[PDB]
Amino acid sequence: GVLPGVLMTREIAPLVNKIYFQNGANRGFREIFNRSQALNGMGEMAADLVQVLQKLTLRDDLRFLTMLFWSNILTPRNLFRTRKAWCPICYQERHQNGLVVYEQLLWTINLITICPQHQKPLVELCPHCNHESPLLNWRSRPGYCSKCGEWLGANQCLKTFTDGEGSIKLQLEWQYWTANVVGELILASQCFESAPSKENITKSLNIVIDKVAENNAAAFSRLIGVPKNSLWMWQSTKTLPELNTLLKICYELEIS
Amino acid sequence: STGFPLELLTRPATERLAYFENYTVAHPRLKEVYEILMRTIAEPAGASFIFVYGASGVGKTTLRLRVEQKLTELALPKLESDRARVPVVGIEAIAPESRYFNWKEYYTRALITLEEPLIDHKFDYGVRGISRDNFGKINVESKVVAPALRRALENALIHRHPDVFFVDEAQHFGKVASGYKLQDQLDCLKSLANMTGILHCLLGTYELLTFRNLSGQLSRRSVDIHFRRYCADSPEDVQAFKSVLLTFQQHLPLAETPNLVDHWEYFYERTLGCIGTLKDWLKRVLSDALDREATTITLKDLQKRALSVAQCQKMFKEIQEGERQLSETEADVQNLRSALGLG
Amino acid sequence: CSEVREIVLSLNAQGVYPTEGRVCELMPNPGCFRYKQVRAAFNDARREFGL
DNA sequence: CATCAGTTCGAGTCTGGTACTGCCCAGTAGTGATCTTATTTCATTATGGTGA
Ligand SMILES: Nc1ncnc2c1ncn2[C@@H]1O[C@H](COP(=O)(O)OP(=O)(O)OP(=O)(O)O)[C@@H](O)[C@H]1O
Ligand SMILES: [Mg+2]
Ligand SMILES: [Zn+2]
Ligand SMILES: [Zn+2]
Repeated sequence: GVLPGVLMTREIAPLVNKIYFQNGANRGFREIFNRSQALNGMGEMAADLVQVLQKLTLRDDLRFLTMLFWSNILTPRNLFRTRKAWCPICYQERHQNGLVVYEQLLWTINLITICPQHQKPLVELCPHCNHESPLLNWRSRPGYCSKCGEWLGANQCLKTFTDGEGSIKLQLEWQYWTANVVGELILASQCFESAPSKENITKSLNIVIDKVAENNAAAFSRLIGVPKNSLWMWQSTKTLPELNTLLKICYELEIS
Repeated sequence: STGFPLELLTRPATERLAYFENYTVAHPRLKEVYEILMRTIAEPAGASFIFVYGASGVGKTTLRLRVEQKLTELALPKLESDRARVPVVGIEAIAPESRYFNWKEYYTRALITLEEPLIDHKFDYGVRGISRDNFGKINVESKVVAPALRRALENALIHRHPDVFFVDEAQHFGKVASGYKLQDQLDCLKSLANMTGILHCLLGTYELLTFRNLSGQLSRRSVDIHFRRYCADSPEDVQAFKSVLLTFQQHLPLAETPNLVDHWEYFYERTLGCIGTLKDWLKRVLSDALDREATTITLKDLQKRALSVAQCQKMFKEIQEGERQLSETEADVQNLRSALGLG
Repeated sequence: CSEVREIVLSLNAQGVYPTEGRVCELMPNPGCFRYKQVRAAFNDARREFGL
């Protein structure tokens, strides 16, 4: 029954030893709100938030809540949305079925665009008031705007696709493929014992280049369109390809 | 077999109870009162008030429930093009476990029971306190004064135009605390019916006859129905009562049909023609017997849960007073002609 | 903080009760009192003159 | 030989991780005023039977 900003300021921030946590817990903790994306990241701030929530609640599986399991296989370069992403149809479905409205991790990914369960692109702006809201504000609430505070769901949303049969179907199929790939990734998180390493990408690239590219990179780079410098960086150094690039390569191989 | 199917015996006693408690019967009195009530509802003809007198525990609510379900399943085909029109509204709305009947509580309850059926988002009540919410419910405060609530309810009833405004246990409308007159309360309710144009069918027990005729305006606008009981003097009514008892026996969920017909007159001393009261007594007796796993109902079980003679004679006196107040005879007609001047 | 001090001084000199709202109403940026010292200075001046 | 593929150097661009500034509103508790209402008194008013 308290505002999430109040809970962060008066219950979490003093429990965090960082200087800026304690200082901003008394003048408006806008640092943690303007960068609510990084709370779900792979890095140290996300891990600290999980640790403090574990201390406050005494759980045992809050690491699966985020994709921190994959801090060695992903990269926060153009990965997380600055503004909220929600499926209104899922919001009503869960509200009308009597279940709890829960914000999904999959929505925070910039690559994800549509809801796999209700076949509609997510909304990135409040329909009632044309104002943007971050992933966690001072008055955030499941199913409500951070500024207007009214229900954002609908049985039928106000956004529809354009009329076109040339490339819209291909884009929708690509979006479905990406959403299913990320969903299977998250689902297999729990079953997997430990995350694959960067060396796993190294040997995977060594395999694929030596499978159909007969040990050449120019053909592969032209096939996927990425400049060969990035191909060398992926195949030789400890550089993790972007998720968009990763699953574009996967689509070129047509393998999850 | 016109009775209950023989496959309800292997099921546990809970299933037999769940089959019997929602099972209703059609006695001729119920059929005739339902017919007349449906007719006067369908054509009100400028009648602001309908009064439905009757005994307690006779089925006057089984009747209201049937009226609501029929009005719904009639208006449901008409709800595909007509918007914000509730087929039927039936409540109690008079002193819900309250010491004195309150007009503000009645208005707010009428509003919340008039709007909750439909999830509507375009209604603008003529008020600043009561409004809707994004979820579609009706939001009310404890600040709005009674005139504002009256305005809101009048606007809602005009926009929604329900067929009826069934109120139950209306005999407690007379709980006016102190310093008030009953004619003022009828004037307020008939006014609500006037500016709104709705039909208020006030049902309940014989106390209602308290209002029968207070003013001339009330007299001309009132349509009265008397859900009369079963009286042993009439032979065909005794035939109908025993037939109702047989019908109970044939649909009674037991391995074999027990012999309760022979005690018909005895049943009268425990029933007084109150078919509802007889149904509750039989249901309690059968529940008690089936708790001990008895396949038949005997006279001993009937005497175990039988009603008390003092209570029966008390309600008999009340019913006799009500009937002698309601009684109409040729002497009254002749007095009417004598007063009028028609020779 | 000084400006608040002369404002309360002059307001009491004329005769009106110097409150936070009245002092704010005659100072160009009446939102500086969120600073944890300006309000302290105003309260200290009020206590010094006896409120 | 001159074309194309495997390697380098350094700049472009995002983003997390860390700290900080300039500013008035909103809620609550005092009083004094003015209605407002479920509930407690001040008269008349009708009913009663019998000894002068
Ligand atoms: N014809 C009937 N068939 C089956 N059950 C009946 C019948 N009539 C009444 N009942 C039973 O009567 C019970 C409710 O009481 P009932 O409706 O008879 O009283 P009511 O006189 O209408 O009430 P109230 O005096 O409060 O208005 C229910 O258990 C219902 O099953
Ligand atoms: Mg009833
Ligand atoms: Zn959805
Ligand atoms: Zn909003």
